[PDB]
Amino acid sequence: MILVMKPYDSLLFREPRPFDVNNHVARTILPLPQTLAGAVRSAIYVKYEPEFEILGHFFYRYDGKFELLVESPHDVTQNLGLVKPHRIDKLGITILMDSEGIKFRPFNGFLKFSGLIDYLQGRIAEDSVVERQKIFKKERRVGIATKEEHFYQVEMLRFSDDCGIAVWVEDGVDFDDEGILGVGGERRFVKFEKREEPECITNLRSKWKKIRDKINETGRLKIYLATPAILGAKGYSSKLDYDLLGDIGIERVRSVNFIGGKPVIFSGWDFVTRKPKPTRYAVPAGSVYFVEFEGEVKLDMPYLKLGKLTKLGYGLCFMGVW
RNA sequence: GAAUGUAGUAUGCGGUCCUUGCGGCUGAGA
Repeated sequence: MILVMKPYDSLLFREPRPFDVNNHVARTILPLPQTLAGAVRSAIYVKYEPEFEILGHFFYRYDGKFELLVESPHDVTQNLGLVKPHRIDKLGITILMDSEGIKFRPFNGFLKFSGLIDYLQGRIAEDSVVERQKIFKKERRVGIATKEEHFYQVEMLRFSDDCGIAVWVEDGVDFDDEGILGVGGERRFVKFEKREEPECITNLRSKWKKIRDKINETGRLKIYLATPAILGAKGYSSKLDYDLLGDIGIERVRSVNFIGGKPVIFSGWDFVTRKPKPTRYAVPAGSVYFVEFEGEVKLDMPYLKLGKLTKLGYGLCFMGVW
């Protein structure tokens, strides 16, 4: 069940840097899955790692047709060209290839679920991508408030009038449909709504077998991070543990190639102990893992949960071919 | 996660300079 959350006003999600009296400038980051997970936990508690699992969260735009927007993959150049890693046996090294030069800049933006059903194959259309400005803007409120120095700057997320945030929740765990809850930093709220699972999901769910068998026959698999994941075993590391892919039935891995941005540093407030939660590092959303697996994948779903805190919404990954 | 105040679009500036109410007409006809 999707959870549409249309913001009445702008939203600010606190970055880890403190802001009480000294660091008056308070920037914003993209909504971490923990914040939305806590908001949904409050919502279900009012209606009646949590016992229920949140698959993840994606942006959406409602202009006649209702479509969910997924973070732009790191596998797409700014010229809408895919990047594929091919290995050079002569030099013994593997490089990422865009067929137009060894250097490229990832395309910042989004990718609709129609894009997802076509991007997993290995091609991307033009209409499948949306720029960042079409969804949200960085609205910075200034001079909000012996108070001569209390004037502090705040940057918020100014979503477009037809754009909001949708949270993906597994079937069941039903609760209140229409209502309002607070999300973010400085006290703001959204007008959330409960909507049946979109036809895009079933479009990608039904066509999962084709991509799955293509991956199985070609011996190549790509894993796309829809939401950030904490893949460390003891600490926090970006290296993909080979046992992690052993759950889906990978007998052996030949080579693993991963491209991603700077890690996201975050923490939380432990309401039970009234102390901040341990700091964590997660691989940024939109990163893709290129693996050369031996064997086959027996996963019945086109997605899997990787890492810890997967119930919140972390580690939403899609299996794709390259 | 919670947690303005003070402030005159004012200061100075001449609707002035150059232009003939002129031109033509019998207080006359028997």
